[PDB]
Amino acid sequence: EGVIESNWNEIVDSFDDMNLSESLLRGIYAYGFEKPSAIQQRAILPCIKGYDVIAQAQSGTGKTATFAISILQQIELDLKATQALVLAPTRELAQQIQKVVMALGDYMGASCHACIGGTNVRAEVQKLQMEAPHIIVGTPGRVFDMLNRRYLSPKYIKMFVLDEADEMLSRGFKDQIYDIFQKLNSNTQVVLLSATMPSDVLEVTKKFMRDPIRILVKKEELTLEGIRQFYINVEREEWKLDTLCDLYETLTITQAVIFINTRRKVDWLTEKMHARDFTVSAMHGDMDQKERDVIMREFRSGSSRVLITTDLLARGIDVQQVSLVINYDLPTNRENYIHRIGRGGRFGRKGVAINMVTEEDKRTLRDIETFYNTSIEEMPLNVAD
Amino acid sequence: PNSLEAQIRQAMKTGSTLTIEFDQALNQKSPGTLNVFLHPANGGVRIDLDSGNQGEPAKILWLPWKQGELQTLQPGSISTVDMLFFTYYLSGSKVFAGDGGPVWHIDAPVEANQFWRRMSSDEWMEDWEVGTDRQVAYLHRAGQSDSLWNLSAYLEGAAPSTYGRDNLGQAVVGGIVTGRQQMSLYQYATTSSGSSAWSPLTYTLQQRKQ
Repeated sequence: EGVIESNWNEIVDSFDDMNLSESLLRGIYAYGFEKPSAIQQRAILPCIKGYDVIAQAQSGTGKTATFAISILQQIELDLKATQALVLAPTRELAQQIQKVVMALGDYMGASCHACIGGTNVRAEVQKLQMEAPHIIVGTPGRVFDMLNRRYLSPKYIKMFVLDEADEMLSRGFKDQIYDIFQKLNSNTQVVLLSATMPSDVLEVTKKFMRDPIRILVKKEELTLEGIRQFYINVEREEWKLDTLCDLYETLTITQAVIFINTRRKVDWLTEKMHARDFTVSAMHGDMDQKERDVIMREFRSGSSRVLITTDLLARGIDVQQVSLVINYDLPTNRENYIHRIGRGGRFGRKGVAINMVTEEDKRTLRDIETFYNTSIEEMPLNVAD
Repeated sequence: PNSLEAQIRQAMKTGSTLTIEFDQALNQKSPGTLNVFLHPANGGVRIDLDSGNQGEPAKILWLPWKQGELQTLQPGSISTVDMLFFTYYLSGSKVFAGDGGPVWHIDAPVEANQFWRRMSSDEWMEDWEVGTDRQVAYLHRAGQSDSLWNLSAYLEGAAPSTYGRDNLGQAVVGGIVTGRQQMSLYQYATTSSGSSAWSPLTYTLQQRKQ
């Protein structure tokens, strides 16, 4: 679990010190909450006060309760109009939010509807024409539809929540989100919750928010989960090349990536593997951007079954799939190790990496597992792709 | 002569050769409509966000690639006619398209069971009933562990389309919008041989088992 990092030092560790209406407290305690989570102690207050907030939070009942409590506290109950709009990336999530919102707002007399559609895109419209719910939660496509078709009104919307933004932008709702925002009033409060914080999510906060409150959980975005890591005792450096060629005889290898610490060795190894009859593409730091574009297309096409390169750190390798990856030269630290063999994203958590260990290497780092802080078995005499 | 935007459509339609070059930076941009700048490259077109270098402004449908995940282009983004559609290079990646549905780009190592699972939370899929069917374009690199692409368990219909050979090769997938929720997808392969010509990426009829 990373570490919490706000720009808002105020912290409230009780629901009673938050100035919530009595009826809302009843709903909160009746739902089973007793003491707020790390994210609530920091986010609920700046929301009720009306400031734009960014919260890096994993999915759960506690995260949903952050914006649910905030929204309910601002609703003007006698105003029979939609005043809050929550976007979620699926029908399922949207409906769970409605459940949570209704439960808490149960004792308040707060209405909340879920733009789902499903088997009712004609039926539910008959309910929206009858009453404007206080809170609307739906998916971006479906909500944007209801706004264009005038069954929802942006007129009294003062609170706009993007839940699981990273997801929603992966599922192609960026356009629909941008379009919905263009229909809301200028002074509209934006709350954005997302577990990851990639470039296009940051870009959203920059366009929709002003001097927002950030609550982040900085943690390594690359991991070794799923990567099977191995090492070979090579004794001395000179015997690395002979070990590499023997791996090709032992293992089945479609394509591979080989990391090297210096350029002078990338060029040395590139020609030696040419001489040993290998389709090889070489890449280093001294090259331009347009040069590397070329040697990467060769590799992505199959013209090279092997890419030998150097740690880039700033630039990630444009590699999608490979039988394995070889640390012919051990990286100097945990960060560089994780750049070379760590993968991003939640799925396809699978890989193979092999590290070559000289005796000099052992001296400078006592234990490989400890030094890089990960499991690394000695390579067996079996077969693992 | 013709804006590059048009020369590309020409290649796709007739079935000529015209390689595409993408700047890795496009992958920072979420799926959707994106303003990009085309440049004449070496016997093809380069797509980046740089206006210099004899650049021609264009507005495309864009679908990036993202390590360990699926990226989806939504059907409601598909309307402006003769608009070009592009996805990042395919080098292990699968691409699945629904007729008037979304278009998914799947990272190479994502087990079919796991991406199918993710796809099915999408409204268009939840609108696709057990026992009934839809049109589906589906490309996957040739000779890749079945568990990474084979959807026989979920779909009953013509076999998928493929690119490369022996889990080696790159493919590019483009498209042209032909109405609301409709576009004609094309493709081309790059291999040690060289770069092949454009060609249709058909949508066969698939029935849903579960």
